[PDB]
Amino acid sequence: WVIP
Amino acid sequence: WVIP
Amino acid sequence: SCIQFTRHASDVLLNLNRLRSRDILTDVVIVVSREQFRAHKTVLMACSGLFYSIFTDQLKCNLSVINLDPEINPEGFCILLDFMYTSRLNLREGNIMAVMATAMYLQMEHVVDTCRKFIKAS
Amino acid sequence: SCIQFTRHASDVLLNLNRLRSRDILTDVVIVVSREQFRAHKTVLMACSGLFYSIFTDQLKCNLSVINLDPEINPEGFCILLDFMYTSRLNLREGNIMAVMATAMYLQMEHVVDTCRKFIKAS
Ligand SMILES: O=C1Cc2cc(Nc3cc(Cl)ncc3Cl)ccc2N1
Ligand SMILES: O=C1Cc2cc(Nc3cc(Cl)ncc3Cl)ccc2N1
Ligand SMILES: [Cl-]
Ligand SMILES: [Cl-]
Repeated sequence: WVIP
Repeated sequence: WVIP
Repeated sequence: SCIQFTRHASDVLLNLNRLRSRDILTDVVIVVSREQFRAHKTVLMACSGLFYSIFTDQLKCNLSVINLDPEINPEGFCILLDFMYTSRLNLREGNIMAVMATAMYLQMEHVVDTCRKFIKAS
Repeated sequence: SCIQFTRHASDVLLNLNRLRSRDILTDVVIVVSREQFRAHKTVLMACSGLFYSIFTDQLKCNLSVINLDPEINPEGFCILLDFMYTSRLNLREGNIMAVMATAMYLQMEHVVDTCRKFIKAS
């Protein structure tokens, strides 16, 4: 999971 | 396009 | 010896979401309490262990309406349906419990994993 | 303020390809000369300008069989159908002309672009  |  | 187009899967998902927003080729209605959600069976199956089981069933594969368990929160479902079609999860303090419970029911293991991690941190 | 799961789109496409290999929820047959190819209309639309036009047409959207132009080579189509479901293009010296011509007909602009680049180099 990432910060888009 | 890339070499997978 | 194939070549690969990096953005292809993302572009396919973006177009499937555009079809969903325009209600094109949607073939099922998911009923969550009073709320109704139109979707593509194949996308639901690709994202959820529960929908995979439902639509591989010889009788259920032909249903145009699927009613979820009355304990399922429509907002939690809506957040998860948006994630299925975009890869983006709108996880907030006020919805995390409803999102985790809905992801557990829908069998969306990666969403369950991030919810457990975010709860543990707080 | 969403979070994003990097592998989600690729995982969705992988599962849609698994459904295709097992002939699950396929809703159309594409006829190319004597050859028949089963697929999901939504995946075809998401990948091809031609299938997007066909299946948004109020009459054609309901057809279970689509016949392609007799000039279309079944092998070129097969390579392109595999690319739609995997992001991987089996581009070879012996098939590049048939692949480019089929991609132009199907309106798959990124495939047309790589074929033109590979031809130019040789
Ligand atoms: O967390 C999850 C997500 C998920 C998706 C699917 N859907 C498929 C799986 C296979 Cl192997 N082939 C085809 C499909 Cl559509 C099943 C279980 C789960 N669990
Ligand atoms: O090279 C290409 C690939 C492609 C795909 C689609 N399919 C869509 C486009 C839009 Cl805007 N919304 C939904 C869909 Cl399914 C149309 C044209 C082209 N050209
Ligand atoms: Cl997931
Ligand atoms: Cl393309």
